[PDB]
Amino acid sequence: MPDLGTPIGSVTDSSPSLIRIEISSAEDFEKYKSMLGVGQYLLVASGNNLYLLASITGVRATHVERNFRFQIDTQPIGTLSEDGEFSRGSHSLPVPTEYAYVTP
Amino acid sequence: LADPRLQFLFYPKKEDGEDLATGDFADVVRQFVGYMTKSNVSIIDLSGIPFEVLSIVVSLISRMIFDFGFHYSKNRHVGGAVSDVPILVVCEEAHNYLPRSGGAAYDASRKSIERIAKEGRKYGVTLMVVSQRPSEVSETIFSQCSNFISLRLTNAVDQTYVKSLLPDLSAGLGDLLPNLAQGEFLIVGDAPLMPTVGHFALPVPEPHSRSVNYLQEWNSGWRHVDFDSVIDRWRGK
Amino acid sequence: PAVLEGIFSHQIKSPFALGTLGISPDIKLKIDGDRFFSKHVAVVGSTGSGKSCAVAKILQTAVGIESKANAHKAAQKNSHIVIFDIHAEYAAAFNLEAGEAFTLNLLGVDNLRLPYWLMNAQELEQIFIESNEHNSHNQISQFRHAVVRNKCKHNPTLTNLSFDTPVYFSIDEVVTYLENMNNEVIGKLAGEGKPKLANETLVSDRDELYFDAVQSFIVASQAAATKASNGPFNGEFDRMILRLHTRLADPRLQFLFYPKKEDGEDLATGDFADVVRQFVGYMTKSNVSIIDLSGIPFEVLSIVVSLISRMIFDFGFHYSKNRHVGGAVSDVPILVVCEEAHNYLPRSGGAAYDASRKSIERIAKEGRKYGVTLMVVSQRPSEVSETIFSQCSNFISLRLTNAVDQTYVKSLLPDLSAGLGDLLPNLAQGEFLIVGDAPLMPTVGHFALPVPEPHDFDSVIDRW
Amino acid sequence: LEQIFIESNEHNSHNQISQFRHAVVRNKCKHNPTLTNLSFDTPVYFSIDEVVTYLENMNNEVIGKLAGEGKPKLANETLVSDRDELYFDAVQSFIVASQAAATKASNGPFNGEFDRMILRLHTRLADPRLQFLFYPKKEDGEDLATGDFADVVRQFVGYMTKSNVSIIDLSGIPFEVLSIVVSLISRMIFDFGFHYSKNRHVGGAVSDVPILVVCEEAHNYLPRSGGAAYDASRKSIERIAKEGRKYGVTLMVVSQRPSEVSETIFSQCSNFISLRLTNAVDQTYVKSLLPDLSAGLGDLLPNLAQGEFLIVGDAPLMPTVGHFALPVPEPHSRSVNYLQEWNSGWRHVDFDSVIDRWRGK
Repeated sequence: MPDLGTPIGSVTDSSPSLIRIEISSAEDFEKYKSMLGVGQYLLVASGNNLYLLASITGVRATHVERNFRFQIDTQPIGTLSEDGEFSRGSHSLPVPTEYAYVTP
Repeated sequence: LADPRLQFLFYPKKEDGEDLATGDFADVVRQFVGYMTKSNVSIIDLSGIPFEVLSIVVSLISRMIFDFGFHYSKNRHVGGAVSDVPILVVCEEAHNYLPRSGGAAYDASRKSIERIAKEGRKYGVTLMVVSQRPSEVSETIFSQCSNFISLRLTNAVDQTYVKSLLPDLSAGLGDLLPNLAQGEFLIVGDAPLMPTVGHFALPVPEPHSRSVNYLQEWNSGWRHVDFDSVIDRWRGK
Repeated sequence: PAVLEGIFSHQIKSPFALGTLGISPDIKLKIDGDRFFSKHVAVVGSTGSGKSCAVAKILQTAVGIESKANAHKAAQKNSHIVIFDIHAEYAAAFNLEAGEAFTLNLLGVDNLRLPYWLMNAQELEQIFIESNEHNSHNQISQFRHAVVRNKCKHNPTLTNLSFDTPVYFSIDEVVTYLENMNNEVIGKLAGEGKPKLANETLVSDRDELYFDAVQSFIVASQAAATKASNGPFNGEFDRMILRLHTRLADPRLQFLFYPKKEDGEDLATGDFADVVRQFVGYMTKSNVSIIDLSGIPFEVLSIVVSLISRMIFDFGFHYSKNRHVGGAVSDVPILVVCEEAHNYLPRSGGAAYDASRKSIERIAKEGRKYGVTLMVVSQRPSEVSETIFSQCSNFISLRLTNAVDQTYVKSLLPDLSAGLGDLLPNLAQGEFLIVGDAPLMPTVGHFALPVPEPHDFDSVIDRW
Repeated sequence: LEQIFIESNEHNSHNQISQFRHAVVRNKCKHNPTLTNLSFDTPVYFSIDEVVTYLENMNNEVIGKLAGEGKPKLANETLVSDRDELYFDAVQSFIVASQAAATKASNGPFNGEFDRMILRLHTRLADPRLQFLFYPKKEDGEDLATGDFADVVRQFVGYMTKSNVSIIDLSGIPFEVLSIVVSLISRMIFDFGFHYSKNRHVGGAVSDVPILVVCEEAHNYLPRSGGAAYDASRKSIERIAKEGRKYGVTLMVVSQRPSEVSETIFSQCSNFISLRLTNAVDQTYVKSLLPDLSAGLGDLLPNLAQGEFLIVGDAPLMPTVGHFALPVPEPHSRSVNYLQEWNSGWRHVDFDSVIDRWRGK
């Protein structure tokens, strides 16, 4: 319902048991590092007027040059609409190029 | 039969001056349970009990409580209802008296506790288990617990055991345990809507046991020992 | 959508609508009906979820009711159901308005007509006597003689009777005899080897009076002028009569001790069929029959259910033989639908909880052949016996959050896959897990809602 | 024998089962004089009615505690040296024991101190479903006696110079005794192979009369995880798996849930016929049981049409896939369909008649 701000990253790989998010800017990461720890929750977008609630289960950071990659792995728990109804169960699947936000 | 430490079992005598007749029975249970109304928190001190009969004492107390609940909740179960007076049994340092591998000497402690595990909800007696070495504690008792609270754990074995037990806990969320700060915890099971990491504040009053400090006291001089009086009380009889 | 329902059920002859396989209502799961109802089915969920709506929806479809209307208003089809209810939640589901003309046989504490003399020896012994007293060695013997002879006095016709055989007798005559034998006194003087009375008369045997009436006699004395002996147990089992007379005074169980008809008299040996008429539904021609037992105390539930089950099973057995001589299979199919089974089917082989178990166990083994089938539902699957669950062909389990329960629900049935096992805790409302033979190919489904919807410390020790 | 007549739930077994072991023997002998004496397992005649009578009579005896007069106390004081003379005709209540000099007597721990089983025995006898064990009768009307033994076997065997098929219809039998039944039948059929294959094997030649046993829905009575009560059948059948080939009695198993069957029985099977299997654990169990088939040929099972099978074993040159034809006549079961009957209307139930039949007598 409330404004969720500016997104951290986009989806790269999707599946009913795993979701991978990528960040390519260290300035943002350090900005929100506190809320990106294992055990915390993220909101992802599947469609218009719908969001999914996923739990982090891994973080990796790498610097390869030939620059920064940050990978975050998640596991979905349920769904939340714009009105604010939290329904457990995750049948839907998010398509790549969709955004991720930190849960206020 | 002579041993003075062990005379709460053998030579109990009434407070007035009389001995304990079969009718006095009620009184003993009164001290554990208390008044039905007006919540009570009884505390057994097992520090000064001899290490020979501890498991007997626990079994005895446990059976007494369980039976009281049986008899109280027998009829009030009019339709699928629980009792107004529910008990809670808190077992600290469980591995001392509920070992995974032990000889008959500690069997008496399993049989009772396991009863409460298999069949307690019907009568209102519930448990709480606390251990700093979850590996050594009996296996059957853990798997009968619905919710779990876990704080920092550093030894590999207990990490793996606890990681097996909790089903919703995956391989990923278990890597979190060795990284928890002071007063931070991970909660799982039915009570919470979603698994979560949280944090406690300090309690008031704090529990600080009357431990004996050696090298805080080893730097003072000879405290003259009135050996005479020591032995005088040690004559006894 | 069109093709899948056909691929589902055209191979079959008698299909059953059972919901919506996906989100779209057009996708109607059409399970094979017979295999579903011809064998035992289990629906065992968790608290905080709509298992009751699903059960009611299945049953409503089974009987024809839908949308607050009875499709079979003019005629009555041949469906026979018997539901055990403990939370008192199922009466309304079927209680629709009169215009549709549906006769529902509600039943409960107030109007039951279930006597004591139907019961077998095993239950009866627990009903009156309690083993905890530990004075049984002789009192039970005298008890047994009393209950064996009481039947004799009331009736002359039958022959070669026994303790278990169900015939008409009184508990009051028994307590009279027990009192007067406790107070029995024999005259010790010469030629007085029989009960010596207050009027100094002797009787040939106790039967003439003691069952019939209470009596007072002379007191014992050492002196020959006053010598007499008491009953062997005089002042031994007075406690027996005490606990018993206190047991009876209970109001909750007044039906059991004395069931009076509508006219007012108590039932008799010949007045038998009526009782069977009640639980089945042929007395008022009502298909469904509910039994709300909430009023009953937690101790006697097993006795009640066992007696009912024995009746329901024997009925179909004897009908099946009466027709086998005719050369056909039974036409009256009955289905028992338990609710809150754990209360009377515990895992821990408690003594009382044994009486019912074997009975219900019987229906699981030998039922299909005779006409009677079983459907189980309990909120806590952990505290229920495994033998029953093991037999049921088809499983439908709802949201199951707890761990101790879901490990059980998994361990009972290995047909459950590894990938789909993780789905049982995470479910949306209405979603169920179906597995077994009835589905032409397995599925996962959810339902819509049903309309109508289903609604002194010192004292304790004395017992110990 | 122990299972049928004694239920180990009670904790009085320590003395009770021993008392039963003792009780049986004396009568077991006392009936058969020609065959002099026997033992506990010996299958020769006895009577359970009068064992019940003795164990009930031991509840009312009053033997004299006099000094120099050790004789029992009867109404006319008839002296009996042994029990046989007077327990049979009618249970003999004797004069109540007392401390009086004239009628002093002894009373022990057998004066009815295990009655609770006395209660259940009469009931087991009263059960009219199980008449066929406890009161078998001939066609003439008289009861069975040792000489009749032949019949109890012939029904299964039939005749040497012709072929027969016997079909036990275990559906009607109650559920608590089915395992005992199967155990006994198997023992008999095996012992009629031992005896008859005494000589004709002169140089290892199979007999003229071979017997094939068929075990349908095995997991009912040969469970992998089952309590002692269901263990009898586990033994008797296993014996055939071990040492039946020598004597001429074979075995066939038919299961629809192989995982829950005993491991040894399948282990001692030489040919395997597999139809479609659609569950995983059974798939793995089979994939292990027989190692001739590479892991790759195992993925063939979940996709086999109706009447297509895989045969693997010593009989054929090479593992193969085949197709059955339909059987004429077909096997059918007279099962009852429920929703096909509900569609029909109400049916008047002549309750009076069903109840009259229920009455008995």
